[PDB]
Amino acid sequence: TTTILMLPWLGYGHLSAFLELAKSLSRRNFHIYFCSTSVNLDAIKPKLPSSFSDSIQFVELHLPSSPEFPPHLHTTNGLPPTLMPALHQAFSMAAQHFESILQTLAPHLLIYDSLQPWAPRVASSLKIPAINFNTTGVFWISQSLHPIHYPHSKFPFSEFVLHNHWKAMSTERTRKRGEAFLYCLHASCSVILINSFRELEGKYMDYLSVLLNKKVVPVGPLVYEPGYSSIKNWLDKKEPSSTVFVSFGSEYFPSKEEMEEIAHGLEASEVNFIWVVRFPQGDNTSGIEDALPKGFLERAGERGMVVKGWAPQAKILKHWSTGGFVSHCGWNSVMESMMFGVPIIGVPMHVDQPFNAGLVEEAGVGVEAKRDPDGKIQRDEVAKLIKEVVVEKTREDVRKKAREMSEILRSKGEEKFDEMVAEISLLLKIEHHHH
Ligand SMILES: O=c1ccn([C@@H]2O[C@H](COP(=O)(O)OP(=O)(O)O)[C@@H](O)[C@H]2O)c(=O)[nH]1
Repeated sequence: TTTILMLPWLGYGHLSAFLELAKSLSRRNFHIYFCSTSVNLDAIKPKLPSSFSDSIQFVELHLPSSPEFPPHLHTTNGLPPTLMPALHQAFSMAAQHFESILQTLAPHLLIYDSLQPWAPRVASSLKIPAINFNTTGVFWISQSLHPIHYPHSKFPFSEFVLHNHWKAMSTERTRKRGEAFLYCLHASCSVILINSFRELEGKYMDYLSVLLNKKVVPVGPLVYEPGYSSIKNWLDKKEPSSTVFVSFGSEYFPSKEEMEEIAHGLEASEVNFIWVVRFPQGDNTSGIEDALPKGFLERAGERGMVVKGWAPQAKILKHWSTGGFVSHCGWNSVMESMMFGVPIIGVPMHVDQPFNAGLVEEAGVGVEAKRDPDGKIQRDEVAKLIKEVVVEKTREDVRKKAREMSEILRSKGEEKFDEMVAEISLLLKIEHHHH
């Protein structure tokens, strides 16, 4: 009877976190309208068990479409990076359709992502309470917000240093992007929901709450648990905790030079590895052999397996043969790895990833391969950390911390959603009176 419409950003990681949050709300007797573009809805539907179909319904949001930018491209999943400005612009142009959806479905609440300032504005115009749900962690946000208030002060609560490669990478344009992101958090009604847990980020959540003067409510970690037959057969031939899964997420394509450093690091380590290699949608002129160093797979032999396009990440991470994760440190991948007790070898690429890698290093559940002074990935770093964490297991402290973190995360049940449910109930009761 109480209805919530959820509007994630058009990225697969965002959709996935929103879907897990929808399931938690469905278990609390809420009816959910899950709204996204058709290509995103098609990608996420196989991850919703049929038992949830009655409670969780998918609603198609239409973006402007053209032969140059057709609906199969209305996602960041595999999108050429140069189309990201168009995708953001097209999403802002879906506001009129979103208003029509809200008028037709009249949901009691809207949960929106941090990439859409228009969404709380449409909701306010229709007198629908709106709450911001952030699918990422809080460490990077608190780090980004701290210099605004304290320009001459070190970030407290952490010894993390951002490498110059990221510190270096239109000024007015960057400021506007940050203002739009912060507005989504600031505009939220009463509370901000965050995909995080206090044991990992409690101090940072509290600091963010003070800076924004807004209550921050953790609802994490939100981890989904479900070509695998072939992969499992190969993993079954390996020793326990001997293989590393290599993945850079659904939105990033490493350059040839980056792939060269990763490949040589894997080769030098002598580890078993499963590596997902992807090419942007529309690129039928590119191939695995082209993107990888000459003879690398032939040298690896039985030790190496390359998976084209997409892999069952959760199932691989849960396999007894998996001992490490070479990851770009996307938040969903970090949370999954922590839940499954797999140590992370960090190869962050951009946006929040460097911060996530630093948090993983600070927790002690993983290690970060450092970039060189010119900002390049180093094959020697990758080889050294794989050798220490998976092949020789000289870093027993990291393996122990990863197991302890997994034990903590596995111990949490539906109680983690109690604070969000109580805040939703209070907000709806207050708004009921006002309108
Ligand atoms: O081959 C792949 C690559 C990624 N994922 C899933 O894609 C999501 C990636 O989210 P993340 O936040 O880690 O990074 P992003 O793709 O947003 O950069 C995670 O749930 C991964 O488990 C997967 O299932 N198979």
